[PDB]
Amino acid sequence: DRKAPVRPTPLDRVIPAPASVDPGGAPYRITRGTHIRVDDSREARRVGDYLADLLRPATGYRLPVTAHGHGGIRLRLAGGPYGDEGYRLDSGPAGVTITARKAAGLFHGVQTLRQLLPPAVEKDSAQPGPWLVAGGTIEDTPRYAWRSAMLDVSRHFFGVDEVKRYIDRVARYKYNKLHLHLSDDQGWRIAIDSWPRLATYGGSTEVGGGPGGYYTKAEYKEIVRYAASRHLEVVPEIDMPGHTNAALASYAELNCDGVAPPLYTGTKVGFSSLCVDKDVTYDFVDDVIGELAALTPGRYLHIGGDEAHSTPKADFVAFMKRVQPIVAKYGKTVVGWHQLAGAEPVEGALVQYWGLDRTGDAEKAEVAEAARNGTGLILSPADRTYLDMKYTKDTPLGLSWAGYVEVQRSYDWDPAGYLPGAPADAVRGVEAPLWTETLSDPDQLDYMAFPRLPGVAELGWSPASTHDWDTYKVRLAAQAPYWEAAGIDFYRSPQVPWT
Ligand SMILES: CC(=O)N[C@H]1NC[C@H](CO)[C@H](O)[C@@H]1O
Ligand SMILES: [Cl-]
Ligand SMILES: [Cl-]
Ligand SMILES: [Cl-]
Repeated sequence: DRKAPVRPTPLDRVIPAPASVDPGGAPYRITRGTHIRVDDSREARRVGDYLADLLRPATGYRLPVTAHGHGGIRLRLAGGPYGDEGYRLDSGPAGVTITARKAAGLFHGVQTLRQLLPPAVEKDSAQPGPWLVAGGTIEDTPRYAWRSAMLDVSRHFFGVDEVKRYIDRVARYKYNKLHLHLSDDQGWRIAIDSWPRLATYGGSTEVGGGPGGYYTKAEYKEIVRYAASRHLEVVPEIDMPGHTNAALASYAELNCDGVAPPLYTGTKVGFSSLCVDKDVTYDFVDDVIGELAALTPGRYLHIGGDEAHSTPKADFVAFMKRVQPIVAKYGKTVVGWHQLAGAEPVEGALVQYWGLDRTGDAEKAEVAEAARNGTGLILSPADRTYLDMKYTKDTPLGLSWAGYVEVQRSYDWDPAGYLPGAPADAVRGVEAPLWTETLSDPDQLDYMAFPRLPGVAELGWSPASTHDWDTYKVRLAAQAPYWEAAGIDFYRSPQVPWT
């Protein structure tokens, strides 16, 4: 009875692990006449409609969303110790009630509810159920405010619908930020009016050659809107001064020798660089950041800064000193890979650490020092949360430069005491980046993202006290029937006792 269990799954069997789980009493059972009661507000009805849409296919039930009556499933906004993202979920014969201070909290409560329901809930056709929800109370709040997932649409382009699909994959685990790597050596993916060739030429191909693609301003706005409806703040990234071949290939003038390099379709990194000693370089950067900021309602703008190996150290520092202010000029908070820690991060900046266990102490120290100086830290170790990294030497996709990363390694660590000497209060959260040098279709993205994706979400959300591999692997194993029913391919790691 893997697909439709006789009894409801345990109230605590969800990922991320909730801050507090108090099981008790009889469960709730959704029946054909169940109504979804919401507050008389746009934001409330929005979450209600979202929930109804998730349940209607598998249940076949009408599930009307109303602001009147005493519905079996109630979403209510009220005061409480749940912050901007927390919630309380009560379940019993009298119904299921999700209470929160804001819509994001109700939304997160819904993500928990879909895991309490049986795997059959993932089907597209009416199923017998039973639609049971374990009885008891869950009180849940997040540990970190920065819980993100990154998708690389530069190495291989993924259209709006494919990005929406990935957004739905991450929404399941309460991630709240979506980092989009919009430009790199193999492609420029956002239309810039002031420099039309970036998209038309720079986005004309991708890794492996052939058609590439890019988002028009309208398409980008739609991705941001969809992400927002899934409570994901979009953090766009235009990498500089390295990983800029797509731009360089589009405009000869940006190159130090005034010659446009060919479009790049390989899989190497570190060979490209904007010309730091040219004035046009800064006009270009200002134009791009300005246009991108205009399309970004979110608070952050990622300028990259990684692997600028063709940029002399002194030029890299000079470049970052000149460009960081441009982000603030357009009203945003700058974010950069941790290499920025070596180029005097501006006040309010955040750096994304992608180092490894083996990283030299001097490098770790530079980042820890930035943290001491007030720079926020986003942790995404390449040998921990890089979803493109192979599980073992036999993984058919992905890379291996950072060694192998099985499920336990990806999960078994504590963000608070990870980077030696770094103040715990400087850690803003975590991120799970999915690079696409080796991935060209949605199914391949799933195979590399799952089952490690839920684990990184837990590190960002759950209390340190709930962290434990032996018990976590059981909660992860329980996801198998849900993913199978949902058509989500995943690596069946031998470290996990799959249900
Ligand atoms: C910050 C960063 O990660 N830069 C590069 N490092 C290796 C990756 C592959 O695992 C991608 O090539 C990525 O663009
Ligand atoms: Cl999904
Ligand atoms: Cl090459
Ligand atoms: Cl390389």
